[PDB]
Amino acid sequence: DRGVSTFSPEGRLFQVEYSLEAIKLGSTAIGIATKEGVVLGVEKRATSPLLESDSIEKIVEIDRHIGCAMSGLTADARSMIEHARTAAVTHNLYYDEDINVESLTQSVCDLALRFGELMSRPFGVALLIAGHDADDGYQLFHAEPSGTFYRYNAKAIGSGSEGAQAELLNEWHSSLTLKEAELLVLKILKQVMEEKLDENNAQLSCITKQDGFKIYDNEKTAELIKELKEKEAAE
Amino acid sequence: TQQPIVTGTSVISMKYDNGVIIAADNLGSYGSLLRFNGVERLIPVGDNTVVGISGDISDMQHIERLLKDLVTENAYDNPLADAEEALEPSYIFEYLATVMYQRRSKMNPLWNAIIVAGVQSNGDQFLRYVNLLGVTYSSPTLATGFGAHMANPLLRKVVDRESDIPKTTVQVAEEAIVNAMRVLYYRDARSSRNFSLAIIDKNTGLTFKKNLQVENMKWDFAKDIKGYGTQKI
Amino acid sequence: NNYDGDTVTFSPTGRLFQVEYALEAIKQGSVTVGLRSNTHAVLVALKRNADELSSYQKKIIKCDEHMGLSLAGLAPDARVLSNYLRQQCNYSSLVFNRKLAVERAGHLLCDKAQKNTQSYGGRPYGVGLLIIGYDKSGAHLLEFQPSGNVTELYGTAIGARSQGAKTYLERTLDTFIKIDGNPDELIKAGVEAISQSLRDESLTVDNLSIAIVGKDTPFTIYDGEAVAKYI
Amino acid sequence: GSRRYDSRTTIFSPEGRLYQVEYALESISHAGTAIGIMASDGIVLAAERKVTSTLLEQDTSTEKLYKLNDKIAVAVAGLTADAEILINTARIHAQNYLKTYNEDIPVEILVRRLSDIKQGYTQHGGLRPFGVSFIYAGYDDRYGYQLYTSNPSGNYTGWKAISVGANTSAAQTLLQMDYKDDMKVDDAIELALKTLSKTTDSSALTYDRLEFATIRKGANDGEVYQKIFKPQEIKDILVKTGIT
Amino acid sequence: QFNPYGDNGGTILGIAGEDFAVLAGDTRNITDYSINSRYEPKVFDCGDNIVMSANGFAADGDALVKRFKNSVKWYHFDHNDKKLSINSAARNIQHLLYSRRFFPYYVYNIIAGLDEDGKGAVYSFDPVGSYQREQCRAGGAAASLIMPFLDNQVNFKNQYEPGTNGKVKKPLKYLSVEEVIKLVRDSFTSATERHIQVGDGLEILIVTKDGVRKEFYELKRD
Amino acid sequence: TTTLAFKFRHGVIVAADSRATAGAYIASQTVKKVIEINPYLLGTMAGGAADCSFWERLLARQCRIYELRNKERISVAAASKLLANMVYQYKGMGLSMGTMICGWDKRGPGLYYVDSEGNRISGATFSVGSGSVYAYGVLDSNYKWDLSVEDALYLGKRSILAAAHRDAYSGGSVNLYHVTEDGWIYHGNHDVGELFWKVKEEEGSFNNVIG
Amino acid sequence: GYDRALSIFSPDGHIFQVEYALEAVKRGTCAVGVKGKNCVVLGCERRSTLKLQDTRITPSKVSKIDSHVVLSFSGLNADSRILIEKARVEAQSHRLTLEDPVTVEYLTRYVAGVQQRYTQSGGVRPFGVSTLIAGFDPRDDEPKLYQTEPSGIYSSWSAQTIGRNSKTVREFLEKNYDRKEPPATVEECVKLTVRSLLEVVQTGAKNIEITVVKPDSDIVALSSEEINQYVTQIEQEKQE
Amino acid sequence: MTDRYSFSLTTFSPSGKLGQIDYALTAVKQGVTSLGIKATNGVVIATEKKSSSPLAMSETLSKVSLLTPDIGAVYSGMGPDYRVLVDKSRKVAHTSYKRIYGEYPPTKLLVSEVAKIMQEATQSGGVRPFGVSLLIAGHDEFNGFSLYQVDPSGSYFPWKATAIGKGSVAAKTFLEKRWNDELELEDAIHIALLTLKESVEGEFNGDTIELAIIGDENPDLLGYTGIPTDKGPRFRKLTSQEINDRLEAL
Ligand SMILES: *[C@@](C)(CO)[C@](*)(O)[C@H](CC(C)C)NC(=O)[C@H](Cc1ccccc1)NC(=O)[C@H](CC(C)C)NC(=O)[C@H](CCc1ccccc1)NC(=O)CN1CCOCC1
Ligand SMILES: [Mg+2]
Repeated sequence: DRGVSTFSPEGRLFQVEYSLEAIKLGSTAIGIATKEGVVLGVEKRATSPLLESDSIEKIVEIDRHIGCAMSGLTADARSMIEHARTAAVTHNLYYDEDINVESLTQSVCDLALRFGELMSRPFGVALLIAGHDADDGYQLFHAEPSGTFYRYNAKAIGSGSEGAQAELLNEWHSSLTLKEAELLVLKILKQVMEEKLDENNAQLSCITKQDGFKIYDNEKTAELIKELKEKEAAE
Repeated sequence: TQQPIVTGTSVISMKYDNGVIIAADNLGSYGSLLRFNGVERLIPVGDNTVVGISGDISDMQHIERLLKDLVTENAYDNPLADAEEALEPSYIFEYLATVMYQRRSKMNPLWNAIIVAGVQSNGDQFLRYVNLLGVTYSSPTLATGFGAHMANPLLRKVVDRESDIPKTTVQVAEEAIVNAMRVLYYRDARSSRNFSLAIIDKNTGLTFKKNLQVENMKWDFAKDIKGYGTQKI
Repeated sequence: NNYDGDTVTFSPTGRLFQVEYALEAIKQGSVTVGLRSNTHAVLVALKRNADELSSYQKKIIKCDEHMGLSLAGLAPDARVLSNYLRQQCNYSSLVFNRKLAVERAGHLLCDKAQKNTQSYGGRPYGVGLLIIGYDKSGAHLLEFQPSGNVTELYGTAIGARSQGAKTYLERTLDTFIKIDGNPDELIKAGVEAISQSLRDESLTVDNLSIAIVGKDTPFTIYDGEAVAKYI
Repeated sequence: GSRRYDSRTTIFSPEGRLYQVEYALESISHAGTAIGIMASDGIVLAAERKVTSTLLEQDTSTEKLYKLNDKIAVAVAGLTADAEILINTARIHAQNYLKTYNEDIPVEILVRRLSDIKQGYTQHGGLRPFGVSFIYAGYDDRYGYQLYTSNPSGNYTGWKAISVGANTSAAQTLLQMDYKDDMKVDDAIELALKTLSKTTDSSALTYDRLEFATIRKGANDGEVYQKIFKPQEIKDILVKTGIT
Repeated sequence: QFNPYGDNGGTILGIAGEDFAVLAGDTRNITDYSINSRYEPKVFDCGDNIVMSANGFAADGDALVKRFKNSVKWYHFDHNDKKLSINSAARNIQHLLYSRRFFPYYVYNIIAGLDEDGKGAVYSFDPVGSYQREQCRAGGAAASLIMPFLDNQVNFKNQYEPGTNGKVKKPLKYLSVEEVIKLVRDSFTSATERHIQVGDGLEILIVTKDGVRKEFYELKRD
Repeated sequence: TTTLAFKFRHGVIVAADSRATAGAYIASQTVKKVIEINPYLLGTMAGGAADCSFWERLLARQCRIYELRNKERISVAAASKLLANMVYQYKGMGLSMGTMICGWDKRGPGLYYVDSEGNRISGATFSVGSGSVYAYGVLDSNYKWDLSVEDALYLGKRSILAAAHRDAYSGGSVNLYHVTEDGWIYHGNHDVGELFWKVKEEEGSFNNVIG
Repeated sequence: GYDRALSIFSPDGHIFQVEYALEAVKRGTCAVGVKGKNCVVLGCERRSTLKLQDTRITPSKVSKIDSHVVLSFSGLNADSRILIEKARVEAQSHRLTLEDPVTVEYLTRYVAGVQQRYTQSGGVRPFGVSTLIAGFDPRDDEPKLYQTEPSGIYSSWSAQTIGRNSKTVREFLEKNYDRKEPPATVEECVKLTVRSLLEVVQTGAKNIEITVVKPDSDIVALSSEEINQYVTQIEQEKQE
Repeated sequence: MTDRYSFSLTTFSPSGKLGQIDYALTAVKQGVTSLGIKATNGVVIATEKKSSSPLAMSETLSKVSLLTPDIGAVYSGMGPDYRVLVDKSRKVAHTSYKRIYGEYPPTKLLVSEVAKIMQEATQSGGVRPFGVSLLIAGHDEFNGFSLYQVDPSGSYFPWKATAIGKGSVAAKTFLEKRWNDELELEDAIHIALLTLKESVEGEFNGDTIELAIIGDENPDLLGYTGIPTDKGPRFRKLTSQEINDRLEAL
């Protein structure tokens, strides 16, 4: 057939580029970074009404100061999350401190290109890694299966990504509050989702310095959805 | 873990104003048997370093080969091997010190005590010690084995501290070393009269003296010594 | 065509296509410039962003107090090779109490990349590196290609549109080599060199990345408002 | 490199089938038919040797029926050489169990172990599977008399009566017709031979083209006896049942 | 039988101030009754405003320091030139020591610097990684000679206020760098008198927000 | 060392001295022998300071990854068992640890004794260290289940004092902890020198000593 | 060792070997899981192409992983044994190291992790198996029902079916199962499970297996006659 | 380097055929004819010494080989493959039997071990099957005389008499007419020479024919005396002269 670690004539790794196509088929995940915190939101996308939606876990805690959202082949993310949690806790063991968000992200991205003929293929999932540390403050990173990671003020991944990213282009400014960011994620998720957005098929989360990483209750998100509807109807 | 078989005794050395001096006798003992009389224990590395070794001779010959190979390896893909990127005394020492500590950490030591003597690129004097345990130290005078007990006291009368180094000439330093070698011949039961001496000067370079002998010895007073107390005849 | 499936296969004209395809990844990468005098050596790199919300990908990596490089191509491969250089520089210090010669650092990178071009299963590195350093024989600049070829130069550039900067340096050769004891003027010549490779976009405060090493200057990287002086 | 020449023995087809397992089953369908029938007081194993010769030494020959231990036997259908590899492993497993627990290995446990080995060759290793289907006839004090089958997929099932190898479709229909639950060994012997006699590709069913075996509690008091039939004994039972 | 360990003598002392810290140690290196060097540095500037001294078996002390310096170097590489805090260094050193739990570094070890609130900090380690932050600590050959003196003159132990007769303690007033350096010199001069492995010289490293400064004082050479 | 811990109605009390010894020489007198593993888990240290510190800090990291994977705080029994299995690997190799894992979980207050020999025991009252034998006298004689938090804290404090007085290798200061279902609560560092005289006067005990 | 990468991405971002493993599941016999208010019922199809079978000794479709958790499946039978063995070993390993039996969610996460590992490991193919894992957590009366599949993804279900013609029985469950009021009793839960299989099975004789799991390790398999009584009552109500 | 062929080179085709085994059997068909006949008091194995050149000394090339003192072997197909199988067969007789039980293996069990080696070359990674069919004649105390055929697949069958290689179909027919259960060893040798003459084109004499027997114990070939129970090898290779003597009474 052909090598797994083969370059194309354009100078790209075939398998890495193909895994990016799998990520485009995944459910939408959005992240927005502010000076009051970083917000993470996801589309749950249940395949059937009998599926208990609260078991869909696409937003995940890595440490108290680091959260993570995923999009693509979500099963592939489990070993990445496991490595991230181990890396975060191991650094706390060796250095008696919280680990930098960038350093954690770099550790996860080191796994990415460990494939050949090590694992047999790249990961088919993208991660939005959000967190806070004392040096660089509130941060949001986009970790790809290429081993590359970019920092972002705001970022959307998944099926409605390019439409959402254009919307985030216009809406984001450096003085956004946390409440404003929450509504903004809900707004853009509602825009790109197939089904109608409610508290059961969408999930919010945030990371603040004080309270750390928190996944929002369905009752708390429901109020933010109701607050969104009223403010859109206000003009 | 082993035991040393064929052994070399003291190596002595000191700094002076423009360089360093190092000396060691030519004997390879086999316990109390003075087996081998033509053993060179000072080994030059380039024209700026001399490694003096005491202890097990088979391990000395091994180290001698590591150093010879080090020179060969440094010349590889190195147009400045006889100039800016030549081997320094500090490079040679750290390599040996690394090897010695690694070998003791595997419980299979090189049963030696080593003094690396030389002059650096910038003209600074280099003199450092390392042994089978990986223990390292530096001083204006250095000596191994018996030399540590008998030579150092004599050499420290010339260079007692760092500030005495510029005040000490090569003629005075050599004289002190040669005297110390005589004292060791009087008092060390595993020493020989024949020895080698090396001078590494920042101006005149490396001078390697072989086939030196202890001379001007005092023995005449022995004729007057009779018995162990009461005996008169 | 039929001979580009893996790195272990020569073509009928004696070419290695997988290595050539890896070389292509460098040409897609953002431009970076290297140049030196007798006292100092300078790296200048144009950083690239994903979009306006994104950060600008870092191009320069420190290897030791006296050595570092800039990258162009696959960034993870630069992380692997720079990590190797960091270890080798470090081995030289711990074992021999000796700062690693820049020329020898190039020989080590060449040999590491070569092994990936002759064996089955693996792949060539998809990145080009510009190594600068100051050692016992003065300032140095090296260019690394993942074919294995390493070249010592007065100045050079790699990445997209790098030919413009390379021509400028070829004209300025006699001038910038003489810039001794003046770091700011040597950087100016580097910033002016990388400017010959720009189209549409210009050098902004979070776009530009500069690094320098010299006689009494440790390898330091300048980003943000620290390079506004040179814009 | 070597990838060029790899057949990839352990992959799914677009329809979700294992290529090599299916092709191994195709191979087995050309092998001599083997039949197993379970009765209330014993088990019968009958099998057809493939186009023999007059110069073949039959009394010292064994290609179909093998002994795993004193309580368990197997009938083979497929590559004999492949079967002997597995048979020796099964014999060792039975002895390991006996050494560990000081009790004879239950039939199912032995069957599961062999079937797991077959399964492994379909999921990893890059090797071709074993082109063998077994009929296991055995007894233990939990379930009594038991018949199992395994195939190259590593899947196994229990049976009252079953056939493997050639003409199983025809053979299974004939067994399904005449089999009854209150059946005895002597009746089961007759059913097995009659089924082979009708499904065989040969002109006539003779003693020299058969291997036969029974597992009976027809041993003096509460115990089990394995009987691998001799050529002369197969000749007699063929006359008794009225086939020759 | 080969003994992989040795005793090179030496004594060290760390004292933490309100906005500074000192790490002192004699410069004498010995085996048995012989002097190897009268000036062989034992306290090092390891970077990030941290000073360290590990000794007893010189070869193990040199290796530990060398490894920790290396650990600091790689901490910068891996975490964006972040400054290694004194508490993080201490925890790192524990793991360097316990990695040889079954072939220990035969050393006493002390580090000193400033904590993240700018206050002086001194950490003490046993050969296998048990560490403690303290205000005052001596380690090495003459540790037992010095520590009781520091309990008295730094923490004012067994000292009460006159007139009360044991009812009210002497209040814990902080010490200045000049007052601390006096206690250090007096500690080492007293130890030199009664301990044969202590003498020749005394090197002190003082750590402030401004950086690391050195001071050297001669000791008796007998 | 002297360390103790005991279960009671209102949780579990944990107490320990602070002395560290190297032969007859008192190397330190400010050692924290109680390690905070999580806001609901404590660990005590006795024997090898380095050993106890390393393995209990490594356990705290195991207990944390547990919470991340399982969305659930680890039980006292599971935590104690992870330690026990960790040290069992190095059995006979020279480790010296005597620990108590104290906490509150779903089954209520929990208290396990774990050592390097291999023991792992659940119990309502423990004391480990060279001075444990002196502390047991005070505990056993005054221990109830219906003990007030105030009286329970005093008992654990008074028990360490008894041992610190008699045992040469115990003393310095007393560290107190109280573990509730809302988590552990630090109840201060108490110098034995000052505490001894105070207790002598208020209680009347230690009549043999003059002061 | 055989290191060949069998599960790889295709240009359109698909891992065909994982998708072909789902086709093996589609071929497998139907399996259904329904959780009531205080129980969970697992129903399984038995294809009647195989008669003369010995039902005493033939491997049953529902397997006990521990005393409080069960696992049924659809797809390759031989593959399912490997997952079940691993799950059983892990269940004992968890009891041994943590002194508690596994939660249903934990066991599912382990099995799902094994399935995922076989989608990006060299020299191996994915499991052609989807599982339904059901039971009750220790000292808990809330019913648990999870599903896994070859890719490694897993999720919780109020009611779910897998295997051949699962599309049809899922259709039935979606309109018949009410979340606000689930099957209050065991009878109602079993009846709904049998009804759902009767949409696909063919004959209601020996083709339907039912296994009821109740709290506190109370697991029992219904017999042919007991199930036949449900089949009788369902069709008699249908004649109207 | 490293052997990166860890996968099977023999695989099932859609029709159920194992191609490499079939092709190996085709190579055996092209090979020179060899045969074996079992008598009441012995066994005979025979083949043609097809010399590649008249300058070549055909005595140095042994097609008939001793495996144990009471077991011999002959082949048809690829010679080099046979030579290595004989080396392995000789060794496995010691390692897997004689060093355990202190006696040589019975014919059927040695055959079983050779068969296993050939089966593994049919399934293991990065190898082709052996391109030979073996005929193994032997004797042991409890089974008496026996003759086995072993194919590239690893399958083995016991024979009263048989032939393999070039003219096996015609030779097997010839043997069916002549074989009975009352044959003496000399009668079997006579039949073997008659059968083998049909497949040989050129010279037919003791120098171009290789023939060995499993028969009575040969104490003269033992090499030592003093142990009554050791009576000598039953395997014996007939000389050039001994063959020619029986060709006059042919
Ligand atoms: C009471 C106080 C004593 O029983 C307690 O049990 C405390 C428990 C606290 C500290 C957690 N235990 C000790 O004080 C403990 C006693 C002990 C000593 C040695 C082995 C086991 C138990 N003391 C220590 O652990 C001290 C703590 C130091 C003083 C801070 N550590 C040492 O003595 C070290 C560790 C030695 C070691 C252990 C295992 C392998 C190798 C080495 N040893 C030294 O520092 C060397 N020692 C210095 C004094 O001179 C003699 C050599
Ligand atoms: Mg454990």
